[PDB]
Amino acid sequence: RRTYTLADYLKNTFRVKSYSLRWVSDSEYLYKQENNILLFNAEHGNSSIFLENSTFEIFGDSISDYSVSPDRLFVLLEYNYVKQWRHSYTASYSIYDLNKRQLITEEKIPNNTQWITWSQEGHKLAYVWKNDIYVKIEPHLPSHRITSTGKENVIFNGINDWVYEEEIFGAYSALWWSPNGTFLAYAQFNDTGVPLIEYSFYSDESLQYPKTVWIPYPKAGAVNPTVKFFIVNTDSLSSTTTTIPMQITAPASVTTGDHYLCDVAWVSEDRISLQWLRRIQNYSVMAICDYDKTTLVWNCPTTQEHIETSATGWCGRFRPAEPHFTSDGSSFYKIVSDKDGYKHICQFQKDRKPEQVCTFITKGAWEVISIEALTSDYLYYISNEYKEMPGGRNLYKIQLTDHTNKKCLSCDLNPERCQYYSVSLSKEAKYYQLGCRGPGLPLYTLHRSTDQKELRVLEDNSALDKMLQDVQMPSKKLDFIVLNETRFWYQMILPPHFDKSKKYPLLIDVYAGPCSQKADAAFRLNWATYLASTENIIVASFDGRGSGYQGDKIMHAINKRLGTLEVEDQIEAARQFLKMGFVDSKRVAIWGWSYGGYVTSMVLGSGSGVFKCGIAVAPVSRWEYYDSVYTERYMGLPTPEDNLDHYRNSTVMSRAENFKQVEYLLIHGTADDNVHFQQSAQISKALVDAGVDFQAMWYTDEDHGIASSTAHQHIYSHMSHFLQQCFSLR
Amino acid sequence: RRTYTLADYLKNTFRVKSYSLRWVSDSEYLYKQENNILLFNAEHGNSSIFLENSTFEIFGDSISDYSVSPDRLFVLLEYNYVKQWRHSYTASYSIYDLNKRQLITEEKIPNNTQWITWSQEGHKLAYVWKNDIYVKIEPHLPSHRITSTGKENVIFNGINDWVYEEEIFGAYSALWWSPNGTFLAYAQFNDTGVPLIEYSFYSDESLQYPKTVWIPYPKAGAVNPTVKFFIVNTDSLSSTTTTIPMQITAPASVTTGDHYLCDVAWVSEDRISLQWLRRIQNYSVMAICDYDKTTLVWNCPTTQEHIETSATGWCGRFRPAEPHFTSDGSSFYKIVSDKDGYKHICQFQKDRKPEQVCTFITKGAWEVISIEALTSDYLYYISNEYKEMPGGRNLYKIQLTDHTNKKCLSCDLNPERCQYYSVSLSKEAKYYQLGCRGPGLPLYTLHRSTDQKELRVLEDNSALDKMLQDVQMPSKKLDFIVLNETRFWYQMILPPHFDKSKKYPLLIDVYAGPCSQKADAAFRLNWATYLASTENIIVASFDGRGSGYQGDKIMHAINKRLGTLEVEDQIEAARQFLKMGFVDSKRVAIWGWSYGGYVTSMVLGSGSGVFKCGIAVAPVSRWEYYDSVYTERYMGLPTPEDNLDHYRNSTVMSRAENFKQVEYLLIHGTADDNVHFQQSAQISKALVDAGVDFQAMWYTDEDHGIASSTAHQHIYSHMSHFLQQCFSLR
Ligand SMILES: Cn1c(=O)c2c(nc(N3CCC[C@@H](N)C3)n2Cc2ccccc2C#N)n(C)c1=O
Repeated sequence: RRTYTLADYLKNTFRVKSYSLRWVSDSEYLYKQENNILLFNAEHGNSSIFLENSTFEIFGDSISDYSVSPDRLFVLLEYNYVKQWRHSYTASYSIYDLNKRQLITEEKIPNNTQWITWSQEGHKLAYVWKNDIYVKIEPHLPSHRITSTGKENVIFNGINDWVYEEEIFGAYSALWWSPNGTFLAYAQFNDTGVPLIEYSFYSDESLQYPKTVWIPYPKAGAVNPTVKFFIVNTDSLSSTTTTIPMQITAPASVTTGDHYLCDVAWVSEDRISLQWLRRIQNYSVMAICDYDKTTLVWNCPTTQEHIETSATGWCGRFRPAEPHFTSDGSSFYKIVSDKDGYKHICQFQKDRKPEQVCTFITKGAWEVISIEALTSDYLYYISNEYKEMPGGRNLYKIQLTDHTNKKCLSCDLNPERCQYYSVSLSKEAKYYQLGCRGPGLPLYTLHRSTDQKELRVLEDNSALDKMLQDVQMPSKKLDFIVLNETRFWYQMILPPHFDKSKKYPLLIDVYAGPCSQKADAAFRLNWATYLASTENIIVASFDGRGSGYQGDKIMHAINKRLGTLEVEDQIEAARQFLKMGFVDSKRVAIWGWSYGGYVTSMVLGSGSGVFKCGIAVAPVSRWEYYDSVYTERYMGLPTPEDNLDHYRNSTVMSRAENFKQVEYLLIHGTADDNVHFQQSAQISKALVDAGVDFQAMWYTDEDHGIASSTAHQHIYSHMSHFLQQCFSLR
Repeated sequence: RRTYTLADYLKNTFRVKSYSLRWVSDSEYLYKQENNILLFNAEHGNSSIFLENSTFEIFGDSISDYSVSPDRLFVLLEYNYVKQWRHSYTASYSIYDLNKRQLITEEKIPNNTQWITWSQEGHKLAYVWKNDIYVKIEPHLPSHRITSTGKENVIFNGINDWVYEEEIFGAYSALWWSPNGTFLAYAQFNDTGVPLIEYSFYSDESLQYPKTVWIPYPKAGAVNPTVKFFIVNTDSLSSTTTTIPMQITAPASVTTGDHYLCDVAWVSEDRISLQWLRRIQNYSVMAICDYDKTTLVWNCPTTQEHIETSATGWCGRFRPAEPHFTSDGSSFYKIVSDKDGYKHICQFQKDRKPEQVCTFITKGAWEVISIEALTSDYLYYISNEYKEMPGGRNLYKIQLTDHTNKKCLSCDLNPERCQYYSVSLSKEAKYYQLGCRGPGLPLYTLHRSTDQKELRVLEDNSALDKMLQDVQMPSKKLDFIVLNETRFWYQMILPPHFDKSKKYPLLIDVYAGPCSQKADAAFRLNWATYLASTENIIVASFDGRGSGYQGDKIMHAINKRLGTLEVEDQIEAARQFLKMGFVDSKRVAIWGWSYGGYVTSMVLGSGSGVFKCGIAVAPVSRWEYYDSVYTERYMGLPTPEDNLDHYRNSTVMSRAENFKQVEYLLIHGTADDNVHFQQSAQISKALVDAGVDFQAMWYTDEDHGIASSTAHQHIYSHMSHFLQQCFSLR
């Protein structure tokens, strides 16, 4: 009869387990068990020790992570990890010789590395340090400098600058070892003309004068960083002092004005696939380039250009989808919007074809989330086709030769507990692990590709199950409402003994940004749980216009004009929830983080009178303040020649007046490098000039995540009390 | 039956008048009446128009201020005023020819001047621009550049750098015209090695990238700016292209290590008086320097050195008092602590005397606040001797020849309404205006020095009086309590129909910094009024140890150890107030600004359990973060060789834990150049790491005063609501 305390959430009392493995071959994988790396044989439980409780404790308690070379002859030991942005970070490393049974101590690697990675085959290493690329053909051998143009916050070799790291590649890495590890391709960014943002850092109270941090950051419409792509022949290194990398120049239909490097993908060792994007992501080109043995140069013939375009809005969900090539690299499959606006799979030939470059393998009013594997005869993927639940995730597979032999591999399994699946296939797809994140407690099982015989159960959260028994967990409803004749899904977290006759306070959780999805069938133990289990508050989210994986008609609905429909629909959703009955019209709130904090703010400021209070954490207050890549992708350029007007008609501070009818809570990280603070400072200011009172809270030296332990606990406790005050509880 | 609304306060509904005149001669003065400058004859009401409703409206609504040359032949028109720090600011100027009846338009003065001032006689002007000194012997004539070493945030010629402006001279000016206007003395500051503080400014929401503001600011113990003093002969200018200023080097007993320039004072035209201070204000020297006609050099003979010292703490209230010389400049009177620690007046001879340099003219257990005038036979001053009320201010006068002939000139007048006087005597003291700020509504009267016959009443706030009739104004009690056998004054603002039988909530208003005084007999219409008149809250202040003008024993009580006794005593004061009866022990708060915000914080963090909640606005959180001049004056240097230990044992964040027993409100200006914000950011941080919840509020782009209109209204409304929540009202 115990409720789910805020402490339960904050102190993470009820642990949710998982099985994160690392396929080492087509039939064996690695697993961390009690700080011991084990090798499992998919087929039989056959296990074995790969690395002991030991080895790790030499560098003691600072072993951040490990990386096993693909020949399993060496292991990378990361330690002295230090964050820097979402994915960037610097560590120190040591190579462990599995055979010689000891730590390699000769040609060590720089005690401040920015990035490192094995090749795809041998024990070849490529790392970035002081912004330059270095290579080591063998763990024992000396380093070979590849670039020397590297310079802090100016020239990036093999790693992304701030914006690319966040908005394009999703990671720090800008390296790509070719198969058979001959070449090593990398990108190089010049931030030279990109403006700087400078926020203060305070550090220990012992620091008398506070430091200052600058970052080349391009806000909407400002000068963007430039790019160049190179491929260097790794095999020569031993016979020279310097090697001259060969450069690939982007395709002409892109080199006329600003543009970007979407994605890099090696096809075969003499073929590589690069995707480019215009600054206005209205257009994109994916060139295929071949290596010329004779002239030792890479060619990217317009004949193999391949163009992707969008008259509705922009390309891809957040960028063109990655291509998947066949062994002989003759054809490739890629996810693109079909004639009806539904992201599906279709075949392409290396060469382009006049208005026929595709042939879809998938049709329907649902979308393919991601291609997972390409066999000689099969294509494994993941879609939300099942039960017409766009909020669901299932693993399908199609026989290449017969586009009819399309069978779902996870639909059946456990329909009661699982509707949201994660996958992971062995090197050549002989086995495949399943990640049930589905409605019920996550269930990790492993199967044999051949006939789908579930070999065994890797992890059933039985333990967690046994613990939640003695606790009043709330429920989660996942349905859809319908407006202007269209399904719009939503999800509600209903408190324990939910009684449809009573009235409960409502809280909307928001994101609502382009291609966002808050209404899905995944299991989660978060703040909303405490809010429902113990405060008896209903937490709901609603995926409205401009969103999810329900087709472009819906997603692009927002194109060129954010702060419009996605906001309104968030309001209607509350209207609808009230019409459902069980909601106390006089106690409805709304909060959001990032984009959500925006909408939250934009909603509280609409004067709809539907909401009583809200909370915005590190919200964007006006699109000019946000980074270019993201912003422009939907908003265009903030210029009278383009879309300036819409940038201006969607300012949070312009709706200041209307904030008198609301209790508002604004929160922001003092060291937010993503959503600058300027954003909130600009908001507060506005409200103050309007004579509107509100509540604020800043978090000294916190990221855009306010994720430090102490701060994490602090901010939620605070928001809780804010809701308590607002809802007349506490 | 109307109470005094917060609006009444914020919108300044009940206007308090005053009479600010400008003595032009020993018998006439200037007064602004309905935007018309009038000339009044002290003796008869005889008036006359000096400048019309007109003239001012040419430059329209931007005429910031005016300055009339001493020959009354020209008038300075200041416009395009732009603030910059407490006193610094830049304007544009135009000279008006009273005789020719028009604006001089020939050799205009720089459209961005930093400072300007007439001589003491003619129409000579000296101004600073781009950090250099320029002179114009006549409004119509061309400018004569005096210095060329000037450079932004590096070399200051004729104006003070940040710290000197705030902590030493109290103004931007660093110019001094000699009498008979021959020489022009100025100071020059080199900030070269002074560290920088850089805070961000956000400006209009249209500014995409927020600006950054840097300032050479010396925090405790850091490298201080250096000084040099010069005197240039103004009479030569016309006969050269460049003139070479002569420099005075400070006295040897100061040039061994860091030191300061206390004060500058011209005696006669061939004599000037400079006061120097050691970085450790334990010691100070006041040299008298004479001009050598023959060698064209200034001498500052050790024979006329004059040393001031303090074994108890530091020199002066905030710096050595200014000397007052006789016509023949043979002797001078200056305020210094006597044998008992009471700031009094004593005579000095130009030459020093072995342990006898003084002869006090004033004895007693009270202090002379300030010397106001020195006649051929009289010395007018102002002390808090009357009724033994250290919180009172009265105008006394002593006959030089007879140190017995000491008569008070304002004591009698209106003992019921006035106990706090302001003065202003005509050039040679033939008349004198009185400023009654006393207990009742301010009363401005003018008298004839000769026999003190009150000529007439300049301003009686009759109007304001008539308006407050229809309003329930609160009362103000000014008494003293006694601890360890010593009088310690305090003041309480009692709500309307105050009934000693009931119980009221208590709010302590704080400063409590060295030589501070909150308990005085002055009339004021502030926030505390609304708090009492409408919220029925008692607002009280208590001048405890280390403070006021009650002698050094009390003031120096804090020396070398701030955050000690002044804090404790602030607590005892609340204890005592409770023992008085009429205070609701379960509803006692405390708030403060600046130093007060410190104590407030230090109090809430003492775990005395006496206070329920509090508010700290832009508080200092630890002395290392504050400027050198102020801090070191009481704390010394933050080094193990000196007083580091006490710097560390008085951190607000070190008392974080104890904040769980309190509702706390922290507020801070985003552009605070005085108390950096780092100070609060460091506090918040601390509390967050302690797991303590509190309430915060930042004011985007506000000074250390959060004095913009919109922000001013905003912050008080907010604090009000904070008290309402805390006191269970609203
Ligand atoms: C409550 N309260 C004060 O604390 C206060 C004050 N005047 C001063 N000063 C005298 C002139 C030089 C100036 N640097 C200091 N302080 C002290 C202070 C401490 C720390 C930071 C800023 C400040 C300021 N300004 N007043 C008027 C007042 O009400």
